[PDB]
Amino acid sequence: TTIAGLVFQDGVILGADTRATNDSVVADKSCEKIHFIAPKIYCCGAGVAADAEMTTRMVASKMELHALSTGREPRVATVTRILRQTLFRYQGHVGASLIVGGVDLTGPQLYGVHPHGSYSRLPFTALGSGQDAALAVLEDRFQPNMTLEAAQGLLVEAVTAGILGDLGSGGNVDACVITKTGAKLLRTLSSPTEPVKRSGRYHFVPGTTAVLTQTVKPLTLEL
Amino acid sequence: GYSFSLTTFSPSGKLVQIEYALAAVAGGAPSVGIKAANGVVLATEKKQKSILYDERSVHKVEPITKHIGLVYSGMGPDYRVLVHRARKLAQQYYLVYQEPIPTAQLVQRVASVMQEYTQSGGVRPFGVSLLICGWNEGRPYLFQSDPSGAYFAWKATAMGKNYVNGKTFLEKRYNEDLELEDAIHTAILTLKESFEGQMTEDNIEVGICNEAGFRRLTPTEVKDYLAAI
Amino acid sequence: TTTLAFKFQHGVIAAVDSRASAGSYISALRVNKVIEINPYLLGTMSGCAADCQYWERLLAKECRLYYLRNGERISVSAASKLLSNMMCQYRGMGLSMGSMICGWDKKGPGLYYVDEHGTRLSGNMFSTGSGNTYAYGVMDSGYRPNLSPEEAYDLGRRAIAYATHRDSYSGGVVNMYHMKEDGWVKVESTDVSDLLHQYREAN
Amino acid sequence: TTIMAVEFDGGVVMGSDSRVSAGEAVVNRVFDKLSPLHERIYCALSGSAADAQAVADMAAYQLELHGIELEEPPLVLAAANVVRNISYKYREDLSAHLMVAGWDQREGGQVYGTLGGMLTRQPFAIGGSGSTFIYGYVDAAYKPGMSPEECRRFTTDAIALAMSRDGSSGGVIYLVTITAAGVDHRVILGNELPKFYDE
Amino acid sequence: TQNPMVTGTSVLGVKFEGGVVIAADMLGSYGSLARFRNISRIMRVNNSTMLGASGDYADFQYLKQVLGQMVIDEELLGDGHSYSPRAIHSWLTRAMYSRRSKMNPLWNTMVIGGYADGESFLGYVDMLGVAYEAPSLATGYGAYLAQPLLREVLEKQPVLSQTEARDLVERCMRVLYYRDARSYNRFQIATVTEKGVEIEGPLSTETNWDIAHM
Amino acid sequence: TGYDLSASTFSPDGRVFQVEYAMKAVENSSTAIGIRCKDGVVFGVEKLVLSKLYEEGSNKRLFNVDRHVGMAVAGLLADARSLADIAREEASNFRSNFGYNIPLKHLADRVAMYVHAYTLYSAVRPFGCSFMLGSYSVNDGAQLYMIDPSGVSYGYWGCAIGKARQAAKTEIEKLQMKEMTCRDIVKEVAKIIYIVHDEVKDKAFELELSWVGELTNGRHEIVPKDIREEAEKYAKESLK
Amino acid sequence: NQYDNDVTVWSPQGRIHQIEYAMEAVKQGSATVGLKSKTHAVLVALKRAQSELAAHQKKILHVDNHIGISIAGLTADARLLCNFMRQECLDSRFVFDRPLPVSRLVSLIGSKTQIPTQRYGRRPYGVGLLIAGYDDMGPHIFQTCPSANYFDCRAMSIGARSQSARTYLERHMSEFMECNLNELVKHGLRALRETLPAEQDLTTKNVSIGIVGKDLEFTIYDDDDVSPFLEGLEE
Amino acid sequence: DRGVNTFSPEGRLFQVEYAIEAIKLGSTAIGIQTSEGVCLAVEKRITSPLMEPSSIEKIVEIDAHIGCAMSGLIADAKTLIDKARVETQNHWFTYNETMTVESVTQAVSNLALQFGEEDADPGAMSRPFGVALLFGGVDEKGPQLFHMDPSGTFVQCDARAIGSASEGAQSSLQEVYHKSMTLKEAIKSSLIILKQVMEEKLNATNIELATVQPGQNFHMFTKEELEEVIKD
Amino acid sequence: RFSPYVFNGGTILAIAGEDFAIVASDTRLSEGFSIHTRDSPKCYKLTDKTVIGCSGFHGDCLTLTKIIEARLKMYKHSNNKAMTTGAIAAMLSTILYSRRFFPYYVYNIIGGLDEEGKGAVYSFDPVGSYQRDSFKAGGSASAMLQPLLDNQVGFKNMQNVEHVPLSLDRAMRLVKDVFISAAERDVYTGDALRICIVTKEGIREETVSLRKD
Ligand SMILES: *[B]([O])([O])[C]([C]C1=[C]OC2=[C][C]=[C][C]=C12)[N]C(=O)[C]1[C][C]2[C][C][C]1O2
Ligand SMILES: *[B]([O])([O])[C]([C]C1=[C]OC2=[C][C]=[C][C]=C12)[N]C(=O)[C]1[C][C]2[C][C][C]1O2
Ligand code: NA
Ligand code: NA
Ligand code: NA
Repeated sequence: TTIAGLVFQDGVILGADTRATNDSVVADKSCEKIHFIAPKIYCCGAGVAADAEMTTRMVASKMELHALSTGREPRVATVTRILRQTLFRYQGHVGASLIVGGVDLTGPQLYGVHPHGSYSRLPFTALGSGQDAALAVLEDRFQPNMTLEAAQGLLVEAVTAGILGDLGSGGNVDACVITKTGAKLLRTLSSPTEPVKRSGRYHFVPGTTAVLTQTVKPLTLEL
Repeated sequence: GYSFSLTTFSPSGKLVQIEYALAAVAGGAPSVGIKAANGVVLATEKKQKSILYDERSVHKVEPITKHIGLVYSGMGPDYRVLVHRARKLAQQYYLVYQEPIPTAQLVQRVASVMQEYTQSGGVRPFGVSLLICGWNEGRPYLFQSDPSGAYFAWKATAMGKNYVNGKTFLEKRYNEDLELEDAIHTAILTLKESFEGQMTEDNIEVGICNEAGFRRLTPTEVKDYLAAI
Repeated sequence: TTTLAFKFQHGVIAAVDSRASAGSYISALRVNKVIEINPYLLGTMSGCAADCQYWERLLAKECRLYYLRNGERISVSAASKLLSNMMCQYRGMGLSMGSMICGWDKKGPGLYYVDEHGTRLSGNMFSTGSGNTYAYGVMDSGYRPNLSPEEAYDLGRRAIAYATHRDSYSGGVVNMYHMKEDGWVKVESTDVSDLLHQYREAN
Repeated sequence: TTIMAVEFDGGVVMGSDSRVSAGEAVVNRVFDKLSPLHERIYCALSGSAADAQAVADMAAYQLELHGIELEEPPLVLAAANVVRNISYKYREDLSAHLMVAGWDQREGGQVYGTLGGMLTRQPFAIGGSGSTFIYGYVDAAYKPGMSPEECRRFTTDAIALAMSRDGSSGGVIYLVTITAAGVDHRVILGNELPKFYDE
Repeated sequence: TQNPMVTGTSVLGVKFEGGVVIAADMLGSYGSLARFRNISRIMRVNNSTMLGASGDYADFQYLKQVLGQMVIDEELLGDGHSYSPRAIHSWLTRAMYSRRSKMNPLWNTMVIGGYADGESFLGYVDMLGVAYEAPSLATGYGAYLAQPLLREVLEKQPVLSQTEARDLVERCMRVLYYRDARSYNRFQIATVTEKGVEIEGPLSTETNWDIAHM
Repeated sequence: TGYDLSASTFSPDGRVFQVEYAMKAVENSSTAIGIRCKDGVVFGVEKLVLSKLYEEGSNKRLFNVDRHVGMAVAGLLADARSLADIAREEASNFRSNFGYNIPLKHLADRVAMYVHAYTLYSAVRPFGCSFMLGSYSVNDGAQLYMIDPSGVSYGYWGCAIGKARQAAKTEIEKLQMKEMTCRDIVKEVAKIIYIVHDEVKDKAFELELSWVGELTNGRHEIVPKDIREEAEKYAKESLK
Repeated sequence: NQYDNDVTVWSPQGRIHQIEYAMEAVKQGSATVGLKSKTHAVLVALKRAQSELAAHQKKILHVDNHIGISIAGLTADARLLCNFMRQECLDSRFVFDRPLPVSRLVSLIGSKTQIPTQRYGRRPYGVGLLIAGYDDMGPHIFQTCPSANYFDCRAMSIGARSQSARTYLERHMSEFMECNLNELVKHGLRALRETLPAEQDLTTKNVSIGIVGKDLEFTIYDDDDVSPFLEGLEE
Repeated sequence: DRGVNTFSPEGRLFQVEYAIEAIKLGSTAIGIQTSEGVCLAVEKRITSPLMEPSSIEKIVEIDAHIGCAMSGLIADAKTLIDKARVETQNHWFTYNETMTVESVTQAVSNLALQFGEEDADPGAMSRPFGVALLFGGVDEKGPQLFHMDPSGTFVQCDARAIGSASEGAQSSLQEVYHKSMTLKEAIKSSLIILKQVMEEKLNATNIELATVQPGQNFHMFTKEELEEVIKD
Repeated sequence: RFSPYVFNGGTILAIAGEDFAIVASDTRLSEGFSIHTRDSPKCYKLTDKTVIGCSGFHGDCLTLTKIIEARLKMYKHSNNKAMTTGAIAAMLSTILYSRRFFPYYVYNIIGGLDEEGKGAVYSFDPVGSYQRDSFKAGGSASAMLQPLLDNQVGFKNMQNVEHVPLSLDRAMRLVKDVFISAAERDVYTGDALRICIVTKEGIREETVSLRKD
């Protein structure tokens, strides 16, 4: 996995690859690693896929309860605090490496949250097995107060460096631009690897499979 | 704690504490619910004792989730308990099934909590009747849940002060094919039957629920509906 | 340790050695490896000395409670079952206790083998302890169900004396009991090396 | 990490490097390891990041409620005890050393070490993986009666010296000066660091 | 404590005619690093009792809190009764044994010195609950260097004066500074007599290095 | 009546009678006084002797709650001793947590909230006790607090609890204690106790004196026998 | 009457009637006397027999080598409170290897017996004790009551007709501190005798004696062992 | 309706007072202590000829040297009898010895005021035991007889009667009891006093008799033995 | 890792005669190859007719000793009599077995008089197994002392020898000789020999010097 984040002029941009590997075998070519927390708070997940899935789901749920009760738009520091304290109690056994990006009454913020419960507020960050490829691209060309198009370009380049450089990363680049007027979920913002077509003419003539038993159960009675 | 029930059967087979809780609801401010063909309206009398009350600080028409909403008649503090519990229950359903809770499922889970308070030790029942609205099967839902823990699906209904008369007005003014905008007009009209004084967009509260989810009407939207009378 | 017990025409014979070892050191030359629960109930002991003494005395207390509660003695099957359940309750804990619960109840002579695993077998011949294989060889060779009391006492004393000669963890004296219809009798407490010298002198 | 705290007449100076590293990987190169426990009480974080942040947060929460019930800002001794108690109660499960320093109306500027749940007041104290290489330096350069500016200079030179020898320390130097007047936060960038022999 | 952190070395103690004297250096080592060269490892318990501790300093500071609070509690009653050196020693044995038996020891070895009802008290307690009385005590590495010298003098003269005991202790601290690699030339000497508990320090021994030319 | 059996029951006029009845037990008890002066706090108790068979010092109504804190009680004595133990444990807990002596206002707030907790339920009854806490610190000065059965805690210059609470109050008001020392105030404390004591009704009594101030080094301790005898002789001679 | 059945209910007069009813249990039981000299603490008791054919109820119990008690009230509550005292004494010798100071044991009784007087459904201990002990502060006579209150006494008497014993003790308390053990026991027996009607007298069947002092561990004298003490006076 | 731990204005727990009253409804039992042994005798109070008298157990064996006679609510006694039997066997297990008659009486007496509502375990005692017990046995102090009531008060007795006609039977015991009397004379006096207070005419089925002597274990008298003693 | 045990040494021995019982021990307390104290006797008086010898890990010796003392008091209060030698032995087996999975590292030998006034010896292993003996050796030198006792007190391996009973005088000299021999060969036995003699009159104590190295 290569997940990255970046703080620009009017917001934050979260980036992620779309590959899920089951120990050197690509299981999913198109998985969503950018999760919703609140309308202006999103989260990239890396680490143990189930732990990242259930921890993001849990905090989005706690944040809906928090927003319903308070009557206010949720704060990025609250989602970090909730995540941190839950992860700390599990002593790293909940393997969720998260990049929390969002916009609140205090502006755009970006955080890296680790499985043990430690965190960091940063202008740019990268997590996952492909984090060093993404981080090299960010260190090489990040400049503060970038325009939306300049920051999106840097983010796509950073996630792409990880996709091509890391065996545990691949597929497409997903992105999420968060600004004061909401979030633009750019699923498949770029596909570094163009359609790998083939002359896959593998048809079987009906009857080539030898059958021993057959039973038909109709359902038209219920319909 | 007191481990014995505070609600018990009388020699005539009545749960007198639930009947007295219903009297608290009957004394409460009016509430109306109307299930239109393409949505649901919830309207309530939000009349305050003085001008000094900051009207926009507390609300009677409350969201439970993105597609479910609530209103009540009776005890305000008891209501808040049920809203917190209903919001919580709707999040538990969402974590498990990854799908917004069907209105009937939420009503059933909240009705169970209300029933507990009629049998559990050292507690009295809630002095609240709820009116829950929702949108889930490409269709609208309106339910009433009373202090005993019993629930009813309604096309239209009234609760609180002058509720028996509100239900008769609704009976003759309700049609299954009414549209949401017309149903908001009808809902305000049912409240106007028992409203004492002049009805402004600050002493009544309206909530709607359609394909786009549940939301409260802003005082500007309530003003535009009151302009029509 | 070497413990043996066998049913015959005239009841049940029960014999034990008396050695206790702390590694290769003989910590006790003469310990009693038989518990007398009541006049109609005996228990032979092998394994961890403290486990044997505590659990068999706990079975004895439970048997005593049964008599006070019912004005009747416990059966050999129920007493062996009680001990077996005590062992099951502590399985995996590292207890070491092999025993034979020998007695006479409403069903005649009874002999049960009970383990620290919870094994509980009824049968008419058993042998436990580090020297059990040597006792089995002798006991099996000279056994007949129709042995006279004196012929049975000779077989018991010989199986234990011969086990003590080959097994370094068995020795001391043979403590033998004869379980009759009217209760057990302690037959003898005989020095095993004197028995072996006597056998040798007859060659 | 290299953390340092110095007592002077009227307050304290605290400094830290800025490197957060997972082995050979620098995960964060600009981390501020000086955290406020109260208005005039700070702690310097070292060891496990998750443990250090957890302890600092619980101590800040405990001290906030303590300060409100007492109708006064907490004593630096109360803050140092609060930290020391958490670190000692959970000594087999926490791997962080939180140095606690600040100002009081009763004792003034004070520096406290809580290493492994112990408690000691020191004229100055150093901690972190980098402190190892500057023990001789702080023993040779420390002088009693230093001014607030002399303490900042000492902390900066010592931390820069450790940052250059220690793989686990680097980045910028963060300084904090706590006095009755308030707190002054200052940053010495990685280009503006004091230079010494480096071959 | 499963793994001690900042630790203190040997604690000495010897009974004399009219009281007890204990000695301990002011070092807290972190492995081989002499990390804290100015910490007191001696504690005044009450007017009759004093305590010195080898082992983990954090565990000693905890015991010092628990012991100090017990003394405050007792003094609130003001009922004519007070913990004897022997009762504090007894409590500390139970406390150490109890922690040992829970597999979470307080990582220390202590020397309790006392003077009550005309009798000198000297007692040892270790992290396992091993306790006893003797005319002289030496914990840690001092059991190998200092105890042979304390015993050599006590063999010739079983009852020493306060000055005789003091010179002997000072000679032991010098031998310990020379031969124990986890010691420091800064120590305290605490004395308990009818007058009470007095802790003196920081002290140093005059070293001699003339063997460097042999 | 009816509405007065449980502390979890309000009467129709907004009162909690079980708490008022607990206060009656304090009013029916002997008088205790506390006076805050320029350099400390002085306590005095009218300790009625119920039997000549008792030892002098028995049934003490002055306690050491911490080394720097003193407590003077009035009311049901077993309840009072139970409250001294709560205050002791509370002061000890503060030292374990923060490493220094509990500030008296904080100790009073903490103890008063245990007292308050016993005024809310049918499961327990309110304390039949009113007590004062006195302390002296260099950073805090002299401090005198008084807690009643309801759970109320206030700071005082002069204070009295028991039978002659109002009688002792008009005598304390006659003192300009803000500019007086502990050594002069002891005489005044013994004198006020002798005035309010009813010789006819409550035959004999033992005067109990405590103090904590600059003189004692901020330690709460008994007023030594000699100073007590001088204040006792002065109290008797002023009575004539 | 409505403020009558619960310890948690204060009456309008600031009284806890349930505590006052528990106090009566002490008054119903037979009289016991406790007194002390500079070296000894003595307990003397009137043992009550339910019939001529029944033995006289044990009034004196052993707590520790340095402490003993005399009871008056519910015997099951006396046994419960005695067992508490014995355990508290055992813990002190286990932890501190030193006898528990008598005044500190009495404080523990006061805290322990106060707890049930403030909780619903709970009741006071229906027993009063006289405690003889000897420690670093010399001999002691302590009194404990169902109210949870406790008293340090020069001498004391509790139980049926005990006011008679208190009148004797108040008169002779000037002599007590200088008495030798026989003179002290004699004074206790004369105080005990005052409670008894003019018809009956102290016999070696209804007399129990408990003694602890500078040279004596707590010892209980009951039938033939009582005879040396009963030869001193004849009404 | 007051609680179970309420005191009366006289200083006694009401529930204990009423449990003593409940014993005045039980069948009468007598115990006599003698230098030759202790005898226990009790009336069975048989309501129907169809009832098996052998199934009415009012004299039980606690241990070989200790016996127990009971009166009052007999189902309540079954719990105390078993707790006494368990204590003897726990004492034997730990100390390898028999208990004294006094220690067994005390062990059962420790359970006496162990009742209550608030601050109790899930299924703790809600009321006292409505039973009176007479323990009779031999130890190192010789033959001993002990009495016990619902209050937990236990005392040694030379002769004691419990039950419905306890007032009348104690009068007869007081006039007939001599300290130096023999076991045969104590057994006969018990049977005479029992015949006197009993509604039915006493026979070998209507009553229960048992002896514990120095040298003899606890012995329950058989019908043949009861008939041979009835003759005098 | 932390080991809750340590070996402190010490040898104990008990002999039961017709009307006496001897319980003896050395007074050395060791750790490693060093001496804690030369005055640590291992005999503990329990009652006027029973003493116990304890050897092994000293933290357990102190603890178990205090537990026995508390238990004797508890029994005297419940039963109104002191525990007999046999009752103490049966109870001690249960206290040791209560720790079957975290044993007390103590070798115990009880010596006193039974209820017939005859001498009684009772020896245990750390987990509670026991029996009554006529004589027994325990502790570091037990293997050295025991075979001599087997020979000289049990008369084993001797032909044509008078089986004369053991007199107190004869037993005292034999305890002195075996502890002199044990101190010569066992590094953990030395300094002094404490001998406790139990008779109807009571308990006498003797202390005899042993090798100091
Ligand atoms: B046998 O299995 O070798 C033997 C059993 C034994 C020894 O002593 C007794 C006493 C009572 C019952 C059984 C018993 N075991 C031993 O020799 C060892 C001595 C002790 C330590 C290991 C084992 O038990
Ligand atoms: B130092 O001792 O090397 C350092 C302290 C540090 C770094 O980042 C933070 C954040 C919050 C508190 C302290 C802190 N430690 C580390 O960098 C380590 C790497 C990772 C594993 C332990 C700790 O965190
Ligand atoms: Na570096
Ligand atoms: Na030797
Ligand atoms: Na040597």
